[PDB]
Amino acid sequence: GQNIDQPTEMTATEGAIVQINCTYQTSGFNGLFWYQQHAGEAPTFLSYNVLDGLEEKGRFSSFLSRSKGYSYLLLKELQMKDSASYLCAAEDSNYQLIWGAGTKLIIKPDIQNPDPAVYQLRDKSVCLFTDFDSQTNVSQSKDSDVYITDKCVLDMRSMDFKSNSAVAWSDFACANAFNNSIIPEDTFFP
Amino acid sequence: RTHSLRYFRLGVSDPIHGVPEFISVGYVDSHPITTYDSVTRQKEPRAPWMAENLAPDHWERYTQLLRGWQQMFKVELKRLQRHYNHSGSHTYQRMIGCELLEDGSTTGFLQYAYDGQDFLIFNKDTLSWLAVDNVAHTIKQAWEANQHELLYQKNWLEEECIAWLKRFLEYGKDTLQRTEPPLVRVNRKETFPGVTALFCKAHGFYPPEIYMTWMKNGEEIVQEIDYGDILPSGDGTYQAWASIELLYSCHVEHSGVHMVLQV
Amino acid sequence: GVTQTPKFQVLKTGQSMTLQCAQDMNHNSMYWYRQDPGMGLRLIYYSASEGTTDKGEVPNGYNVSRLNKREFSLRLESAAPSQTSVYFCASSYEVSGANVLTFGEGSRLTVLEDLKNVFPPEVAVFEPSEAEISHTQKATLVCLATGFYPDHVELSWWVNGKEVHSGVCTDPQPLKEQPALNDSRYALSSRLRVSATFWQNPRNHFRCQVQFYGLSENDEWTQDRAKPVTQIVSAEAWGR
Amino acid sequence: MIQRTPKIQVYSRHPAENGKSNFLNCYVSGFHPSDIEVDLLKNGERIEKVEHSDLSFSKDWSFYLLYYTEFTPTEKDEYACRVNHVTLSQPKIVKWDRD
Repeated sequence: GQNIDQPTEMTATEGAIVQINCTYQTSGFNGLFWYQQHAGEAPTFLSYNVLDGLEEKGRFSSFLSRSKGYSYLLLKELQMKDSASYLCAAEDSNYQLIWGAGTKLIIKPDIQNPDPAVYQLRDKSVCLFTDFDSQTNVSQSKDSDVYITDKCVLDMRSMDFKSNSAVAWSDFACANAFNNSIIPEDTFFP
Repeated sequence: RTHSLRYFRLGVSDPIHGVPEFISVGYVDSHPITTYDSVTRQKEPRAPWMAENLAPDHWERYTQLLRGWQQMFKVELKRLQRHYNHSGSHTYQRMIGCELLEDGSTTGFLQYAYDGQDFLIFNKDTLSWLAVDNVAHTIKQAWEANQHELLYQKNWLEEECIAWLKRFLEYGKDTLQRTEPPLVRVNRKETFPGVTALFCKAHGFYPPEIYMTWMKNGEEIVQEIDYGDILPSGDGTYQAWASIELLYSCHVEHSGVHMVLQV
Repeated sequence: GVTQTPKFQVLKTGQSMTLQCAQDMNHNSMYWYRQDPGMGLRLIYYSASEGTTDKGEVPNGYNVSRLNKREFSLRLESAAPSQTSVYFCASSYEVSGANVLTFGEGSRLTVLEDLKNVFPPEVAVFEPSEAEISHTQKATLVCLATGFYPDHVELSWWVNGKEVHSGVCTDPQPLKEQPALNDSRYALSSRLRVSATFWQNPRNHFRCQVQFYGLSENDEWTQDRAKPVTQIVSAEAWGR
Repeated sequence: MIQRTPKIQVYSRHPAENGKSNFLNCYVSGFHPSDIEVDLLKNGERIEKVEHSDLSFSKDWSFYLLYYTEFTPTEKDEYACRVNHVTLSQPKIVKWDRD
């Protein structure tokens, strides 16, 4: 067959539901597969559909519509561990697999008590923007000699506490570090 | 008009007299379309309309699949022979296919044979294998455990096979969809003293499907009608006959045309 | 069920290279795929059963050997920079049907014109802010792995001689230190967050370990600086 | 093991007429296993210019083949089809009924 399409990226919130769509256009059809691939890891089998219907496997469900040439992978009660790329593959008339470019799924943690702040850490120093809610987006550095990383989620499992953070490093000051990003008005600058 | 597509596999353990270990042949109606064997190790067209319509990439891809299926067939036969406690040469066969009928209704089938006898028959409506004995029951149990494969087989039979058949039918239209009417003659002869035989003979017809009957005063003969097989003539046409021992008339139906030959 | 070697490899343009793959699942079908950003898996070569192989979508610059039922090797005869990719070996019971693929761990290959810009990371640990400890009663340690090339690193945190995972966040992708530069070196950050009480304990030891993948013994090195071999670079911190 | 002896049918392509060019056919069918040997005979001697279809498959698991040769029937010439198969103790010579 000719082509297979799925969204490039999807973002949903922890505890919620997400549907990853996949449309295929093939000459002949012998099945549609879904694989999960965690960053830096190998793809692993999730599901297979050949006839119309929904197949449920725990919090995950796979739907196929033959007439529409459409499938979806449904993820319920979203967890942080669900952050991965989801690969859609269709088996054509000659039993060949046509792979989709994948969909990166990003899970936003549910931040119950946000306490946004920018702290300075010594070993030459590093600036840490932490404890902000999931709505906040961190923008890349405006200057070549200043480095800003993307949002990272850590889980302090024993305290059932999750927190977002971005790191900035390189005159440079923590007060100017994240000036290119729209940060909360209540951000604590010690 | 009724059409069918079928693919066959034949496996022979310990073959002698130049017989290949594995043969796979495809057909559209009575016509061979494709061939593969363990000697050539290549899937090749068996009809000029298949060669002219499918690019080399089709034959390359299917040659790889057939080499794979050849290997699996050898192993399956060895496992069967072990289950049966059988020595020497034994056969394993498979037939997969579909039919597109006159009313647009379809049929699909998937069957296996061991030593030319029914072994496992797939039922695509219940998604189950019918087993002839205890050895076939062991295979049935294993195959039925793989639910996704059963669904894949039902889809192939009901959807893919029909799409391939329709494709191949369009390619072979000039051969497959042609009508060559029969040349029918009635012969009358006294055989044993007082016994006259009437032979109704037809030849030069395509498709091979023909109905031939004898009538006494415009009604179905209660007496025994002797039937001749529908045989290939060697030129792409067929021949057949029907005889009775004797008001009589021969009736011939072929491709929507009825013919009567009164004696 | 599928074993693939090597996990990481740096090659010079024109170098020869064999990737190994073994499956112990009694499968007939074996595949070699390459994975590149913004596109779906592309099949290089496949082997439908023992005794046969055929080209996939992208066979140019590659060759394969189905050595036996278990093994399927991929050969790069003359490594080219376009061959820089993540290679996956996979197998299935047979080619057709509802047969699930089992993938190998992946082989990250980097093909360079010369090995002159290969550099191991510089690793440094940054102690928690006193302001954070008094504001949240939590302490965040930051680790930075900087100046490395290629982007082949594995970062881990070790607390009291044991690897930790809770309270850890490592950047999924490294950052380019010189974006506008074609051979830009890399930077990676990680955070380890513990209780104020954990960091306050003077007997608690914190280590950031970065496994770098560079050159091997057989790789020629003629530069003045240290040979940038596969090595572990670390940085420590103690509680206070 | 159930073995099936071949059905042998010898016939002409067109209604036969002494002195008119035709094709002599021999249809061998319903046999199992597949190993078979077929020859067309003219006065007990094998005919060299003999063509044949490839081994074919029936839905009942048996096999079939068609062997044919161009010929000109005459009153004197006796035509036959010689078949050998595992089910046979000796090769079976089936004479053409001359249509």
